[PDB]
Amino acid sequence: GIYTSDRKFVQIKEMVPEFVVPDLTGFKLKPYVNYRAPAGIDTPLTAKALFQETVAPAIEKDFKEGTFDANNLEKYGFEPTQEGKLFQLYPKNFPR
Amino acid sequence: ARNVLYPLYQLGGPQLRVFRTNFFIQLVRPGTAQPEDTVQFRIPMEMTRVDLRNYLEQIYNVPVAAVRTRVQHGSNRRRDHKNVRIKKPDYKVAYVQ
Amino acid sequence: KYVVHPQISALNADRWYQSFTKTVFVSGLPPAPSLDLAALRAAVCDCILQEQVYVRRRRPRSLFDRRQALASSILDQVVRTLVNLLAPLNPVLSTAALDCKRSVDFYWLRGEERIPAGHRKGHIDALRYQINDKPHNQIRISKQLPEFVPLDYSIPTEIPVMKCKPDKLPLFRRQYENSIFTGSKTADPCCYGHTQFHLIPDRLKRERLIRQNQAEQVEAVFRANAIASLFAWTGAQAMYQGFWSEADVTRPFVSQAVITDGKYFSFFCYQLNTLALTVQADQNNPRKNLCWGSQSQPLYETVEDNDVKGFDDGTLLQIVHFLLNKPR
Amino acid sequence: GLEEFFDDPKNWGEEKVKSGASWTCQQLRNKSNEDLHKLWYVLLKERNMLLTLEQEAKRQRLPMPSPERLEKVVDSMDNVDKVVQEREDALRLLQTGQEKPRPGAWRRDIFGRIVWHKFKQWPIPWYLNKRYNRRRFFAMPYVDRFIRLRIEKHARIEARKRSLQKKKEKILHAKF
Amino acid sequence: KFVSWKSRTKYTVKPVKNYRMIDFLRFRPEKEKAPEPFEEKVVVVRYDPCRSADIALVAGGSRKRWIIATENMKAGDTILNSNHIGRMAVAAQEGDAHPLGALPVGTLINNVESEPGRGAQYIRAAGTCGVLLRKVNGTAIIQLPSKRQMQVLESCTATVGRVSNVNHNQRV
Amino acid sequence: AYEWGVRSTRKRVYEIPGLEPITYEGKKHFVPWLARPIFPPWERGWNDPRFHRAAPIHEQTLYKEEPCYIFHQRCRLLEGMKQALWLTKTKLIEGLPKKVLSLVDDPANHIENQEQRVLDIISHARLWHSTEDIPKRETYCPLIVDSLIQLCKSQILKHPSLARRTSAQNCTLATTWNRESLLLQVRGTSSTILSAKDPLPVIASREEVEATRSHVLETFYPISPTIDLQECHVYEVKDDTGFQEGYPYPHPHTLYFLEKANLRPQRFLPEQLRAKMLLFAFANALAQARLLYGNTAKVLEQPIVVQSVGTDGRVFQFLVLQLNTTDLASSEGVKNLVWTDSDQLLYRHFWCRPVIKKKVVVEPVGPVDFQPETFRKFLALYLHGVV
RNA sequence: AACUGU
RNA sequence: UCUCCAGGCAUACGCGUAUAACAACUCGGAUAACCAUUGUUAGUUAAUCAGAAUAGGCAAUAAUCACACUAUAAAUCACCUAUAACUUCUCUGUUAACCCAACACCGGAAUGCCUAAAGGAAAGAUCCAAAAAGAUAAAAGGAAAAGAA
RNA sequence: AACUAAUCCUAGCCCUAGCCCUACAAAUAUAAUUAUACUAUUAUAUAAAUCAAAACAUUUAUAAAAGUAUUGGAGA
Repeated sequence: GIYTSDRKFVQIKEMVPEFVVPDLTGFKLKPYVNYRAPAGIDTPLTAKALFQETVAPAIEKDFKEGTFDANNLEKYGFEPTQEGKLFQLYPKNFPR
Repeated sequence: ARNVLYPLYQLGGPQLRVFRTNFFIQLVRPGTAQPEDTVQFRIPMEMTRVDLRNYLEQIYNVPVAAVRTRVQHGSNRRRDHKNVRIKKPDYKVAYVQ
Repeated sequence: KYVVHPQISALNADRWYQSFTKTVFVSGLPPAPSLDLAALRAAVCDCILQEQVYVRRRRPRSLFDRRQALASSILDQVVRTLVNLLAPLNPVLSTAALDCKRSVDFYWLRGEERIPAGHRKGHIDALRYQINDKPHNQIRISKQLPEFVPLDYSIPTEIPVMKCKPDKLPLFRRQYENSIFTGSKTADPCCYGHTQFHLIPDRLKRERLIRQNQAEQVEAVFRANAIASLFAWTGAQAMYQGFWSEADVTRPFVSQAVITDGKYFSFFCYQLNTLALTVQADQNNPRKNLCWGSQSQPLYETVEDNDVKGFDDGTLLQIVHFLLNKPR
Repeated sequence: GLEEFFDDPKNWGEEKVKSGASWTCQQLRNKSNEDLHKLWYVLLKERNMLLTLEQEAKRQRLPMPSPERLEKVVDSMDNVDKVVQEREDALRLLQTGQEKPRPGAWRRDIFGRIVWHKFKQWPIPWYLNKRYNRRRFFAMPYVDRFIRLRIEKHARIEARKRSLQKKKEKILHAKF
Repeated sequence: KFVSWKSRTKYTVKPVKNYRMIDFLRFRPEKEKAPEPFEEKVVVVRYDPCRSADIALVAGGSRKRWIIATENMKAGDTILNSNHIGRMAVAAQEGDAHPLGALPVGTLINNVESEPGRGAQYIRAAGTCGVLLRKVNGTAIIQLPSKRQMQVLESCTATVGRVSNVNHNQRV
Repeated sequence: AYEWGVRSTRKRVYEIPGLEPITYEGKKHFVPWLARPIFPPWERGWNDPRFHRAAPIHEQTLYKEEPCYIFHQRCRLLEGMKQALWLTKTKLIEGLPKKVLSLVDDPANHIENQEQRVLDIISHARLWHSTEDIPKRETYCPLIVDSLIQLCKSQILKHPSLARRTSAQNCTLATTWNRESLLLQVRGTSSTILSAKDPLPVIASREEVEATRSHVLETFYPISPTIDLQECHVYEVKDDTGFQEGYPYPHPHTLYFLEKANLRPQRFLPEQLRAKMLLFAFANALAQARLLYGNTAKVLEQPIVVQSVGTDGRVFQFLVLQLNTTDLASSEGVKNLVWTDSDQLLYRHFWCRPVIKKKVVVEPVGPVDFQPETFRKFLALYLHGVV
């Protein structure tokens, strides 16, 4: 909320966090995992991997077809600005 | 969410939503004698009583009637071998009816 | 001493107040001249229209008190006109004194507590309570109202008993002057009372309470204010007669009060039987205080154009019945 | 629900509660974004219940059954956060190229040191914010003496560690 | 922690936390008037804590302003303030503000200004009176309380009469 | 003139052509070694009241070249009564109307134990009402008037016709009229206005109204009639009677005014209070005429009678005003008739606590020099128009 | 002068 | 329960867990009992108690039961005219036998209410030394009462 | 054969050599470390003296030629 003149508190609904609680019904993941289940080797995701998995297939198909141009970088997923998205990657505009 | 920056809100901004909550709370046996509906909780210092009501009502679907909260000062009398005062972490006790 | 608020949002405050006051609250009304009932409806209907649609006044700057301010204006206008119309039928109204937003104070002792710590640890001290109330309107008369039931009347119901301390329920103690006041000084000839009018704040109104999920507390708010206000007002009247803890009242003291949320109206009747609430003075006391209350009822539905719709005569009849009552 | 804050009534009084291994980072990466969000709450709910039980155990002065459960949950929650952060980090670089989520730059403090300054959100620009301009991002002339001391102190640090190493070497010679 | 206390934006006759704002430029055209001779009424002769002489409240039209009181100033008296330079001798009522050209030689004056528009700065003490030693065309000679004779333009404003407490200069 | 205010507190690279000097704008903070940038206007994207500044008066659409002079409660006329008469184009008759005096002469009008009840009311209004030993005028002055009204309010038993009138709170009265080409506005609010379903009886006959043409408004040259008024250039032409049109009681019976300021310097003088009553009472009367007869300028065939009572809780002022003409543009012609009763003292002094000197009660706890006649005049006005 | 363990 | 004493209670300021329960008997209290000590656990709950928009227009007349009545040390924003905003209850303080004086120092320590209903204990035991100090008492006398200058 | 005590070897350092250097979150100069507006934002003149001249005054250091020519209350 905001404390205005005259020492009066006025709560602001937007500034009050709202807890978005997901539905756990039908979700098969629990706090612990089987010792029977083999552990997976850690492979941290990187921009190279993310681009290859998502963006590369479209360009590869388009490049062979020849329907590729510099103007249409946004077509393959580039965002000219982060404005308009509720969650902006930079500057960060959302809490954890 | 604690120990994080919340997005600054200006007129026309979205409602603040915390999709993942860092607030951790623990139910404690009341030291004093309280009404049975009243429940004591230890919560992070940055959480508001409204957040607890939303937290319980949303995450745990617990209906809340009234809330009273207090901040307990941690004792700093204790000192270590080096004569440096040791401070007990301050905690907030919430009485939830 | 504990500071008591006649209008409070505490859960189940009605039961706690009864324990502090030794009052039994029986549901309903206490056991028991034509005036053109239609004419009163038109007169009251006009009064509501006057303030809401006809009077011209500077708009409040806050913009939040507008709803509260309107309710006060209509209630004051209705009360003043009703007294004149009902005065010929009941001469008491002619000699009665009407008080507007004046303070009623009462100080009483019930129970005791043991100091848990400090230089006075272990010493026994009485539990102190103070009620300060400012009824929207109240009528004071120079003659006691007729009793609704003989003194020493006994019922199987028992006053609530509170297991926990008063502090556990939100309540704070402060040290200041103790005051017992009837709404006017002892010099005032009108040392008795006819009726009280109470207006609930917006925070405790039905709309906000339902939003707050405390829908059931609407009746509790009515009960707590009625019991606290009437007991303090009645207790102060008895003290004006010289009756105190060691000299209990010889005659029952009775009074009535109406509590309204701005649309709904409730009627409460209180009879004061005991002034001995201290452990020593209440050590051997079989008498108890009895309160009778009624559920809140709408007086009218809506204001359209220059004609009010949905006015309920039944609530007005109770006011007419209450106003026509006089001592025998 | 209130029951979720407490362990299974059957498990109450047991020496331990059987639990498996914590979620590994690789497994969480395989899980979807929606799945990751749900799992965070599931781990959080278990963590809160264990915390509630542990606090009661401390009050009762009694041992906590299977304390490793809390450690496993915390590790899983930490693994979840980084996996989600990795996806957020990768996308941020792709669309913007900024290596940090929060705007920042390298600035010189009044002590002459070069430190990364994290930018703050303001409703007015810096030039219209006198208080922000009041904040000092420049080094005073007297810091020149401090800068020389820092270079000398760094040289002194190398000497001290070598002296410290020499004393440790005495142990090797003395013992053998 | 020192802030100047002489920071009152609006001239007022009410004592100021008290200090009463005095006006030493006698002929200041008040509201709803042209720069022509105007008259004022002495409402009350009050006491000024910050000055030896007593201040008399002079009010005319829609403006009320404190001024220094002359020897014979009393409550209810009428005080004239004229900018016109009289061709002949102008009727002189003690306390009135007139150009040195209007007054005749020998008339006691006070609250004189060395330069036109400067404002009264001398003969402001109790019992101080300036004598008009000589008068020629647009120049006049006024003897200040220091006994220094100064020549000033007739445009300068001079108030007739001596200052209150006529025997202040004779104090022993 | 002495100068007030300590003197201590009294107040290249760019020129090179074809290039722009470097500035610390990129740094986002001031540094002495870089040039000061010139900043273009900043856009917040939303309106902040805390930093918003009101637009100038002249730019307002309602701005009008002609000056509108507005009279309000705080306004204090320099000339007092004389200015008010000139502005309201009214003729003054000393004493209250003969009819009003006769109202209380009726034995039925007189209250039983009126003096005793008034004395008790004065004691109650001053001492018994509140728990404070010595209540202030800010508290008892509103109460005493209400208590006296309450005593009169009980008379509805004797006169059922009194049920045809009711009193409203915080009503606002306003009118605009021109006098000798001068635009005049009166704004009044607060207090209580008593309204009846029927107009108050006219006090002066048509022949007397015509005779007012001989009367000439007194002038106070060179002081302008607009002195002490608030000159307004942004204003709206409005007429207000204190109620919305269609009010069941369109006729105002009495207009009250309360001066409850505890301190005498904070209390307007009796002359100024009556002057405020005249303009405020005149505006309400003018509003009724304009609504009934429109905005046309003419002598009113049926005069409108309005009454006003002003008291500070100790001094009571009674005013009765009759509006005879709406052609106020000219200063000569038919004039309104006003009856004024001033300096009616209910009591010279009141002691809220006993004055004891040498164990002797010099002054009792009661009104000093109580005058019941003041209430009778107050009672006469209230009963006027019914009995 | 009285007064008194001065 | 008895004997006796008679500044107590709130807030400010300061202090910062000395608070409370349990367990210990080493250290701390200038001895014990008991804790103020040692260890562990608990604690102080507030929509009411407390802390944390702009531009114009315009002001003569103290208080003292404020009336009379005087006086001198000279003693109080409002309200009008426009502009701007448009549905609010979170945060923080809350314990104590406590502070400033190196100390559990016969010292210092603001305000409000009240004067015992609140708040307390001069006696570690025994002996009755001398000498010394304090208090009470004086046969006869009165410098070996409170009166005068 | 006694109590109090005593016994120990590295904790580390010192001098040269070598070497320039370029080693979480959250909050912060506002009242530093107070998540957003207030309030604009800023060091430093010969170094002197002490000291030596037994005080004190000009004055008083901070590869060989050579402590030579010179300078100096021709004195330290």
